[PDB]
Amino acid sequence: ITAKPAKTPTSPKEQAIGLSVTFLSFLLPAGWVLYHLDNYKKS
Amino acid sequence: STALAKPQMRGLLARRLRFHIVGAFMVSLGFATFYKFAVAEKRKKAYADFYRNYDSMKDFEEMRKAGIFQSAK
Amino acid sequence: ASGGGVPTDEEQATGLEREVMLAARKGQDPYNILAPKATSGTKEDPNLVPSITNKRIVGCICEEDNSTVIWFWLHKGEAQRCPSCGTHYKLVPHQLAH
Amino acid sequence: FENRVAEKQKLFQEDNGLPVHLKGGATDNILYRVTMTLCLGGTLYSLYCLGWASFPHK
Amino acid sequence: SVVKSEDYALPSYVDRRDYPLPDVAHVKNLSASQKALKEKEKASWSSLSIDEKVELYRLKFKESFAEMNRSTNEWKTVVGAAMFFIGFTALLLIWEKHYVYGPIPHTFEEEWVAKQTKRMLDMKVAPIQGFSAKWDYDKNEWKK
Amino acid sequence: MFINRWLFSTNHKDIGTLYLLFGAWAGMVGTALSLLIRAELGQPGTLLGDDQIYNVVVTAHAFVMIFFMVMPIMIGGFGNWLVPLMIGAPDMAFPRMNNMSFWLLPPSFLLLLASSMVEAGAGTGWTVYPPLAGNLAHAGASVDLTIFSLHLAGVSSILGAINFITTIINMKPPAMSQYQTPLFVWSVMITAVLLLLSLPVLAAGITMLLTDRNLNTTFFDPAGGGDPILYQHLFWFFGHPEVYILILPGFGMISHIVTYYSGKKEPFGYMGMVWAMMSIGFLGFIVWAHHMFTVGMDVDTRAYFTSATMIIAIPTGVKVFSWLATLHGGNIKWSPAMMWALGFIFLFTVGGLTGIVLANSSLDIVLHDTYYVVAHFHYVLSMGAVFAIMGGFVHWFPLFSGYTLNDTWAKIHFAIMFVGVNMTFFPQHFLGLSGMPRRYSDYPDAYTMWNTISSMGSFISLTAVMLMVFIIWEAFASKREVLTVDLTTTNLEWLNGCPPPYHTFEEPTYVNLK
Amino acid sequence: HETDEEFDARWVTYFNKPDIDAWELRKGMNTLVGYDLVPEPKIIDAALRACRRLNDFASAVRILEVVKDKAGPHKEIYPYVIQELRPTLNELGISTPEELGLDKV
Amino acid sequence: APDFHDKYGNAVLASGATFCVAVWVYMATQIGIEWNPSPVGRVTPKEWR
Amino acid sequence: HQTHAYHMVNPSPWPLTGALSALLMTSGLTMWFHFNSMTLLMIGLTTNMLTMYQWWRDVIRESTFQGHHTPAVQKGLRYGMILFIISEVLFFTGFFWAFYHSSLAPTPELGGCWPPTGIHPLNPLEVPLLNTSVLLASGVSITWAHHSLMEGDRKHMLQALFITITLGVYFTLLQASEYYEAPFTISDGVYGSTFFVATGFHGLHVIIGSTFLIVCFFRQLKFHFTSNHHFGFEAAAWYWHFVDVVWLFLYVSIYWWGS
Amino acid sequence: ASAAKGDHGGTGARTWRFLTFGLALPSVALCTLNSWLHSGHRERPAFIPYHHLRIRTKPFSWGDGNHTFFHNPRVNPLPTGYEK
Amino acid sequence: HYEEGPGKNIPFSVENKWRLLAMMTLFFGSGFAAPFFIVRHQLLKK
Amino acid sequence: KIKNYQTAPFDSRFPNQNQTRNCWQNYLDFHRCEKAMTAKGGDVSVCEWYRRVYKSLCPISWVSTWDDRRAEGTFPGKI
Amino acid sequence: MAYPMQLGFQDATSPIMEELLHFHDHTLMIVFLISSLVLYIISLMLTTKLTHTSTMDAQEVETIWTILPAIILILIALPSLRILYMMDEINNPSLTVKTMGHQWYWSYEYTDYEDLSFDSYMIPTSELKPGELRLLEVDNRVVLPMEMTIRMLVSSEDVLHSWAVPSLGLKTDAIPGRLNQTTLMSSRPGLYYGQCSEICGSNHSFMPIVLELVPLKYFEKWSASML
Ligand code: HEA
Ligand SMILES: CCCCC/C=C\C/C=C/C/C=C\C/C=C\CCCC(=O)O[C@H](COC(=O)CCCCCCCCCCCCCCCCC)COP(=O)(O)OCCN
Ligand SMILES: CCCCC/C=C/C/C=C/CCCCCCCC(=O)O[C@H](COC(=O)CCCCCCCCCCCCCCC)COP(=O)(O)OCC[N+](C)(C)C
Ligand SMILES: CCCCCC/C=C/CCCCCCCCCC(=O)O[C@H](COC(=O)CCCCCCCCCCCCCCC)COP(=O)(O)OC[C@@H](O)CO
Ligand SMILES: CCCCCCCCCCO[C@@H]1O[C@H](CO)[C@@H](O[C@H]2O[C@H](CO)[C@@H](O)[C@H](O)[C@H]2O)[C@H](O)[C@H]1O
Ligand code: CUA
Ligand SMILES: [O-][O-]
Ligand SMILES: [Cu+2]
Ligand SMILES: [Mg+2]
Ligand code: NA
Ligand code: NA
Ligand SMILES: [Zn+2]
Repeated sequence: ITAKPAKTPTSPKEQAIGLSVTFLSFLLPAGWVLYHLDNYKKS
Repeated sequence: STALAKPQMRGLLARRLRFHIVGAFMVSLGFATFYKFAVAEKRKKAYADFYRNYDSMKDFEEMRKAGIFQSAK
Repeated sequence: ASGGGVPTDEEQATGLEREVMLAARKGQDPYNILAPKATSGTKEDPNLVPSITNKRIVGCICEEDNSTVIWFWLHKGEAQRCPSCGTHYKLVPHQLAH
Repeated sequence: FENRVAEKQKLFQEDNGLPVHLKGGATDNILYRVTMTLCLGGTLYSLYCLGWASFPHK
Repeated sequence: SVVKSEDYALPSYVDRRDYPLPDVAHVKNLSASQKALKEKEKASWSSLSIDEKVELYRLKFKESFAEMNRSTNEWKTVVGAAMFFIGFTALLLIWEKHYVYGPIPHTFEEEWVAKQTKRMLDMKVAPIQGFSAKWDYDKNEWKK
Repeated sequence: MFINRWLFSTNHKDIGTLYLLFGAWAGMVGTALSLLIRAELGQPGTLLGDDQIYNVVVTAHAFVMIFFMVMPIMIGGFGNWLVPLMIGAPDMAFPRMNNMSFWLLPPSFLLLLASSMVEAGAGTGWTVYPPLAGNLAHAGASVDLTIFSLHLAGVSSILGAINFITTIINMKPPAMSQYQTPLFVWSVMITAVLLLLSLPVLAAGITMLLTDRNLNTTFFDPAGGGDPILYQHLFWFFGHPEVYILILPGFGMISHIVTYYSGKKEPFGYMGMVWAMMSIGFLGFIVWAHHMFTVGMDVDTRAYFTSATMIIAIPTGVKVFSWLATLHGGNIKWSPAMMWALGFIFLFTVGGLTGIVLANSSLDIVLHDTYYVVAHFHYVLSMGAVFAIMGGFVHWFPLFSGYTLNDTWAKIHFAIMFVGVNMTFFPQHFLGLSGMPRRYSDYPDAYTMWNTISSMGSFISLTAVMLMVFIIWEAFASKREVLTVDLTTTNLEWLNGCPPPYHTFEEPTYVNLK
Repeated sequence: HETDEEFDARWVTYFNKPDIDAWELRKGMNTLVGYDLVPEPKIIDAALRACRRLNDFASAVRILEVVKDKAGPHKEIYPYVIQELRPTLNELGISTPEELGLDKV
Repeated sequence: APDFHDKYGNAVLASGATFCVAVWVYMATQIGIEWNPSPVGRVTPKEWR
Repeated sequence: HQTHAYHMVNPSPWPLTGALSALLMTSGLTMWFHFNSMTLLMIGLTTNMLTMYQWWRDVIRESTFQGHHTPAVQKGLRYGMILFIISEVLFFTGFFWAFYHSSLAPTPELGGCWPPTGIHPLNPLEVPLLNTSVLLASGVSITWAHHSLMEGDRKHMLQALFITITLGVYFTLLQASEYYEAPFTISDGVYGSTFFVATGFHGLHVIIGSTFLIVCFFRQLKFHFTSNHHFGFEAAAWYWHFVDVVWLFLYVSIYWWGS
Repeated sequence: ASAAKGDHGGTGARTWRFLTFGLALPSVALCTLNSWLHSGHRERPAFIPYHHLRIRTKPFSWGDGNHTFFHNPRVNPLPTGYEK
Repeated sequence: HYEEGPGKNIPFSVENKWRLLAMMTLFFGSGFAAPFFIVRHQLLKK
Repeated sequence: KIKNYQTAPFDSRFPNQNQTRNCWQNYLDFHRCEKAMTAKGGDVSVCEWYRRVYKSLCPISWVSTWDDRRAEGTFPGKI
Repeated sequence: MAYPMQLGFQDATSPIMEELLHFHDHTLMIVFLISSLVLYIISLMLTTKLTHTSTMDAQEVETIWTILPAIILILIALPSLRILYMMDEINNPSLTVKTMGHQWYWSYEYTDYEDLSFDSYMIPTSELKPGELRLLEVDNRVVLPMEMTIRMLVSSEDVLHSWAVPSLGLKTDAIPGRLNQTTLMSSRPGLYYGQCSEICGSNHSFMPIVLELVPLKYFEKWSASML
């Protein structure tokens, strides 16, 4: 396939930001829950 | 210098296919021979050799003396 | 035993249903219900492809019972050829439904 | 009864840009509004009932 | 030169080694001198210079076969980045073992395991091949 | 306008888009449940609780992955987007009923979430066998909310099947016979027949479970003369066709991908592929009791279900070899989508072969309700249905959106996922053969090493799933607009540009009869 | 079905048609390279002379490139074909891709 | 012109490889995971009764 | 402007309201079963009827009043209805499988026999035979209705269709009386379970089919059907023959052979 | 079979009306005769608390939880016997 | 009519990539987070 | 009168994995035989074989429930 | 029992389980060979620049790749079904033992002669004696005579369970209202473990099975002592 160059290029820095935000959005709430499992169980 | 000889120019892909499928077939027979000797027959002989002179009462008495049983001390 | 009182399609069909009905009576197929029959497809005798715009997708079944259909846009102008079998197609643009 | 289909065909073919479910007139809009209000209202209430049934009542 | 979105229904250029002669020329608009070059192409090609021949090729085609078939270093990026994210995953596993997992049962303590091993051997667990078969009941040691 | 367009749609592309968004969200839900499973099992002992919370998680994992992720993506998503384009149709036969098929799924998913929030959830297995699932051992609303969740998903798919069958039979160009429609179109139609015939039987069985639970019927209760094994027959009468429903659209997408990235105009042996998909669909209805080899059935019955299950390898093998023959002589393009399809061919073949091991009732005595089964079905679902989804998504993402993915990121994504799924599931064969049961929150100590590796694998798949979200974001963020696509003469769905207009084929294609 | 000799003759005849047009030239070469063979010199010779009648130098060079490509790893075929075409290449003024530097990546 | 892979390929490969090995070896040996390997050839059996 | 014959439907709210009505009915049943309350359920049943009413109203507007049902569109509706009926056959098939499974292998709790100890089946020669003659007769009258419509005879269409509907109502009233008079109940083991669930879903389908016939009756009164274009009537007739054939299978299997 | 009628000159409204009034409805009228004739109540059987009958694993969601939906006092005993 | 073309045939905006990132994060993040919070809800009952 | 009973032998009427009807039939046969003998002025010892078989095969809780129901008047089998 | 890092089946304790081992070896060789062949052919198709993209005739090769799989299937089904019917054969048991599944433990009934029955519960991890196996030991083992044919009868008094002993090749579902039959014959004395093999609620993972195989005289005295 052929395509145009990006209309709004995403530089390496922007990509590191989108990658970091994306991972944190999965990792932090589940991490919070698993971290506090004991509190939930032996509540 | 000298002219180059005319090489084979037709059916090159089909020729490669034929040659490697026969090679796959001869490897497949070689592996089945290995497998039948390293796994299947090995297992048949381990079981046969184990039970050939197996003494189940002697086996039991060893277990009994080691203390493993609820019903037999 | 048998009076009337039920309308017919001729009396009461409307909209596109009626347009299809009336065109069929004239032997016409403006809404593409039938498969067109091929010509010989030469440059002199090309398959004539009606359209209401200046391009139409053709699918070419190059040989009878091919499962593969060859698709391409046919444009207003000089006849074009199927990229697989070469048979000729020519667009004939027109006016208000086919 | 008389056959009045032609009048309904004129009404529903009128070039007023209305979608078919509103093309009969203001009574369509009322019926639409009653239906969607009951559906959306009832859905919020089902969420309230889920939230209630999600916790023990000793 | 410039390909537009609004051109999708028109015959288009492609460099594909299995489609050597595409449906259109790479360059359709010609300068004054490129026009003169196309006229000279109608006479003997022996009178074309090397540069004129390369230019005629570059009007018709975008990339040559050697160019379009070239290999790349992309595999290095792919394999290295994959190993990075696999390495990242171990950080998640480190975190999980530190903050989520508690102690494992006492049956994995070294002395428990040694006694369980003796007991498994006393009951002759898998004596034909799998476990006790690998113990030498005469020399009181694991078989070599 | 926004409400008109996205809540009131009668457009096959927009509805297809709704299904892809819904399935993607469900896939996040199913992934989290899969990680909770493997966190529980990743070290010996108890992490979350006893088997009740654990099997609520297992049950939801299965329902979400099957009914809210694979089926909506393959059938609702790819089927709605591609089927009308691939036959030159202006939309589906029933464009407004099509929209209700979609809008029944968020309610269905809400009922499943509700079931896990009330009481102690439905800790039943996705098979929902009684008496565990009846009103004494699972008192309260959770199991009934599960049953109603299934009823809505079942209505959604039955109406969808009717819509797909009618569209594919009735809305091709008049010159196009059924034997000139692409293989993906065939795979959807055959999938739709299977849905039509199988889901009403599921619906009858779960309805009988509902009435045993709430109206004092005793279909499955021996005190009234009923039979727990009757439920198992009715469920698997649906449940075996359901796994062919889960793979057939995948087979069709694989045929198209392998043909495309081999640079071929057509798959090898088209009529053989049609024959094979129909044969699989038919044999898929006469083999259900191979899910019941340990229930106490007569030996002749076991012998029949053994042999009829094994014969399905023959048409399936024709498809695998025909894919290999499509590669043969191709101008191979090593695109990310081609990697998914190649992984599919090999890893679906492995899981199909362990299915054949399991078809032998004698051996299945020992393998049944062990992780050997879990390994089999994740080779064909995590490395089969899912690989065809990922291959299809990367290949057609530019058609649906008008934008290109970054191919290097997509290859990185493939490599990570490939390592993670094999690390996850390959060791489960050993756990199976050595006796580890299904649906255990904890295991005897000896099983520790393979469970530890298997859970580490599941974390690698997690990293791939997260990376996938970033890759989709990078595509929409950079806005690289498609220009030219190769091979449009044999891939009609690309011929209206990227993305195609809202209305396509307003003027139908021209195809003559000759 | 037909002999190798009948195949080649059908293809030599195809390209020798005096008034072959540009579409027919492209269709012939694009179809030909689908086959499991590298085309005989006498076929390429006829295609090159069709290029000449069509005043298309560039497609002549491209046809030589595709001969090389169709040979795959068999590095001996292309220099043999070029050897055999040299009198035609000289008579027509057709430079090879290598003589034009178009074999450089 | 040299693309991203010409410029940074060697370094991504080398660094990804080295980081991946180091962190998995660390996770596998240094944080108390119980692999539960075979006792064969490793454990001295001890009286239990 | 299109130049194919298929129907592009205006964007509609009823898929959404039908789907929410399904949520409200199923969560309503849950609340009724487990939280002693009928409110959600009645809301769902109301929105469900509203949805059906407006949706099929619109289909009539689109066809009779707007003319979108070309022959190609009609052919599609034909397939759709056939496929819908096939799905309903397979639904009943699961209940017949349950019935045969339990009655062909009666368990010790039943006395090891069928009919179970303590069950006194209805006499299949009394009201069940009457029900059979009724539905069979309605199959004959609906066919007379069909032929009258094709021959353009408005009065005899209406008369035959009215006779058909009266018979459907008769069946329903007879069945409701038999339910009340039956000495066994749905809680009487697997006999009562299979009996009332299978005949109960059949009776629901009789009520749906009768409603569909009544819709055709009022549409006929308003001259909607032509002598050649009347697919709603054909669909209602196909559905009516399906309800008839299911009865015959129930009669032979459960009332007669299972007695 | 051929039943034992005949006709088949063609298929028409008139023939199906003939069948409706000359065969179908007279059949209904005859079975209506047969049924409402063998009508009348029959002696309800002795009550035996069989454990496979009068099942109650959960209260019914109406009434007092112990009555079936179309409970008939004359012929439907409760788990504890007939109503009084 | 409706808007046609890249970025316009979808129920969410891609006009600003950072707002897109936030929308996609909430969308996929809420799906992934939900089972952890349901597990927590169930443990916090009993 | 043929004893050295060890356990219930293979019975060709019940050759399959599901043995429920084997237990049930021998339970009925024993209690039918006992009723015949108790009445007609005979001795239940002729019923012994059925009693051995059903005791061997039948779960304790099945016998105990069936016994309770015969006592109550609610046993659905014919004896 | 299973041992750490185990790859395959537990060693066979009965002739039938020994048959299954050899049949699995036979089937696994075919699985390896077909899997390997597919992997190899894939790699072959992908490793040449030679092309051939015109239409390919199929019907010739489709004979091969329908016939050879059919033969392979017959070569599996033949030993498969021989074992199936061999397992079904009449045997004349010396002893009948019943097991009833419960939430969450097994009871056993030996009622050929006396009314002997008892409950069998997992040993809790806090009460294991050193050397004992976590989640697998029970308080009251299922003592049985070795080298003898035993009829096991399996049912349940609540939900489904399934009664399994991998090294004897045994798995029989425990269904309420149903009495399922299997046969058991151990070639050796010793201790043989299994686990509940149908999901059955909160303690599904924790209701194991332990058979204790001993000579007939020990079994008889144990039985008398359990009255
Ligand atoms: C997409 C899903 C999918 C697919 C496609 C399949 C495909 C098959 N499955 Fe599987 N299966 C499941 C999903 C799937 N399965 C699930 C979810 C379960 C468990 C359900 C539960 O309990 O929850 C399961 C359970 C299951 C069981 C029950 C085991 C048990 O519970 O004890 C069995 C038994 O026969 C079985 C067999 C098969 C077979 C023979 C195929 C065949 O279709 C495979 C055919 C393919 C090949 C054989 C490979 C290609 C062929 C060749 C290359 C030709 C040459 C090959 C030979 C000559 C053999 N499956
Ligand atoms: C007049 C002739 C026809 C009568 C119809 C009366 C109402 C029935 C409506 C039809 C529904 C059919 C099946 C529902 C299940 C049971 C109803 C069986 C028919 C019936 O009405 O059975 C009655 C019991 O009703 C009961 O329990 C109460 C039942 C009320 C609640 C119904 C429960 C919910 C239904 C679930 C629907 C799921 C639908 C399928 C979705 C599939 C998606 C693919 C029998 O009365 P009885 O007093 O026990 O004995 C008579 C003694 N003199
Ligand atoms: C479980 C165990 C299963 C094991 C399965 C093992 C599979 C073994 C497969 C072996 C395949 C052998 C196939 C032989 C087919 C021969 C067809 C033929 O004979 O070739 C042609 C027909 O072509 C055509 O359909 C197109 C040519 C190819 C047609 C057949 C291609 C099949 C390719 C398969 C590739 C391997 C994929 C499957 C591997 C399992 C005719 O060619 P010509 O030279 O005349 O034309 C060239 C023109 N000239 C020469 C005149 C210049
Ligand atoms: C106690 C009850 C509780 C549950 C509620 C059930 C309520 C009953 C609803 C009964 C069904 C009524 C259906 C009315 C349909 C009217 C619309 C219609 O019939 O529309 C026709 C098209 O057919 C079409 O869509 C036909 C589409 C109709 C399919 C309907 C089939 C029945 C489905 C009902 C749901 C069953 C659920 C069963 C439980 C599992 C219009 O085309 P024509 O007739 O050719 O006219 C055109 C001519 O005028 C031109 O000259
Ligand atoms: C299966 C999917 C999950 C894979 C593993 C996830 C990787 C974890 C990501 C980090 O998650 C965070 O971890 C912190 C710990 O590192 C937690 O802070 C907790 O710990 C901190 C340090 O003890 C305290 O400062 C905080 O207040 C306390 O919330 C925090 O809540 C949680 O969001
Ligand atoms: Cu008992 Cu699982
Ligand atoms: O189901 O395989
Ligand atoms: Cu199956
Ligand atoms: Mg099981
Ligand atoms: Na655990
Ligand atoms: Na009609
Ligand atoms: Zn063509």
